[PDB]
Amino acid sequence: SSVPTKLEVVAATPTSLLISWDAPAVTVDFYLITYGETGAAGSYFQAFEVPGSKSTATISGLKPGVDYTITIYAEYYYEDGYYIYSPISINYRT
Amino acid sequence: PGTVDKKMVEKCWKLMDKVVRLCQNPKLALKNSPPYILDLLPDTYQHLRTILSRYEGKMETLGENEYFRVFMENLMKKTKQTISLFKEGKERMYEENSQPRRNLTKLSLIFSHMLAELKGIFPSGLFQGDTFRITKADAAEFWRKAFGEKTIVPWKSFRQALHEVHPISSGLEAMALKSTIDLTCNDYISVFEFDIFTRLFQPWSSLLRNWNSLAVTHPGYMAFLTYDEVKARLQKFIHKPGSYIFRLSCTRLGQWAIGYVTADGNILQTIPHNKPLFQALIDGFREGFYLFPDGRNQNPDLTGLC
Repeated sequence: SSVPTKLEVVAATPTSLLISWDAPAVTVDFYLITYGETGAAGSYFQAFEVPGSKSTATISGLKPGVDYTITIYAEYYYEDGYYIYSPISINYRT
Repeated sequence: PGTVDKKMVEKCWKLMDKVVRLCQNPKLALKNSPPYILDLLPDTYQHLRTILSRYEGKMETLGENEYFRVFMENLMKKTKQTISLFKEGKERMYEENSQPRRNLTKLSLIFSHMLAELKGIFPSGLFQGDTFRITKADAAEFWRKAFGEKTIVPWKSFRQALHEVHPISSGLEAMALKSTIDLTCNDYISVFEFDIFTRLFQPWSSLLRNWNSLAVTHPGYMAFLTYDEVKARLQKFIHKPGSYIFRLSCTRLGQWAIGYVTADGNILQTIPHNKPLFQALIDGFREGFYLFPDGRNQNPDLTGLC
């Protein structure tokens, strides 16, 4: 059981995707969103960060016909640094 | 929630001071303008002193003040968040548009609100959160009818109580509202935060509706900008007379400010001293000034709030 609990694409374009997730019952300080062609290496993502007060994000620059894997990580600060809950990922063909 | 003594306060000062040294870096070259962190942490520290001198003998009583405990643990938590921001942002902190710099200014805002909330609950250094007088009697009555003497309520409590008076459709709408009221970002609403909010989106009678029309679904709402941020953003639309925006001020909490682009090629700012912001917008729209919210052609309808 991850955080966020559900992730979906709501608008589409050959080069753009609009993604949305739930509002949490836990505290999130920030989300780290990543994307890249599925079955590729990490050198090929491309990540960015969104407040924990947001439920949607826009990804652009994706070449069409390509299978992407998209991950949301949820980060809470502890006395150390930011730590994450389990993550949720979807695979999306533009 | 856990209890504050002097030792933990000294740790808090040393952490703030560490952040201060980090932000004194020449290569940072930090802004003059509020929220100016290198004034906020010194000022927060010194007000904390003024509290300590008042509760000089009465230290055990103060370590139990629920507001004071929540505030000291959040202050701890914020200054830690910031030090760790410098550590992971690293050299990217000396480039101004890097996102780490954005987060640094965001937390600068939070430190600012926190200072105003402390001075608001501890005027002259002595607790007055049980006798805080909410400016709006309609809102004052809600606060005391639901929580009484309390100075600070957990967010889910406040969520439930308010939901019975002004219901909320979704946790989405809830999280946006949370974003707005909880200026201190600790999951607690204070009587200070609540006062401010209930002043921005009065009438009480239609609180959340006013909040949705002016904040959630208005392209002209800017949250906290500075004066020169207002004009710097409207500098993009000199060609478009009547493009307008409105903002919140970190120095004048509970107040609105507006800026628009004139037909003379100027960018001028105004304050609706008398008129709820929706009326000031309505008048100024009919008056031919607030035509284009954020340089956009469709201007939202704020009739139906009357």
